[PDB]
Amino acid sequence: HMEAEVDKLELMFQKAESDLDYIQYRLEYEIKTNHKNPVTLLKELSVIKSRYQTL
Amino acid sequence: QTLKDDINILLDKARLENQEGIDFIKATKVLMEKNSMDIMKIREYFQKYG
Repeated sequence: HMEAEVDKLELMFQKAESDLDYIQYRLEYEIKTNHKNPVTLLKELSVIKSRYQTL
Repeated sequence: QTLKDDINILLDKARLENQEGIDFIKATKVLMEKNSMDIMKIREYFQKYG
């Protein structure tokens, strides 16, 4: 009974997961297919914002 | 941008201070020659008087 209801809830969550999983899978695909980045840009900006005050 | 402004702006004040410096030493080294004659002219005078 409620066990059945819960079986549903679990089923839904599992869907939501594979939903999310797909969205991700796609983004990764669009990403792979094309060819800077903010990551190294921060490191560079700290190297400058530092040796400016040093200098 | 503001960072590249400051980092530029500073560079300017240093370009200057190397200048406002690099001609002082010469601007001073000309008053040196002037005060150097002006003593040698006073000295040559006081030895003789005439």
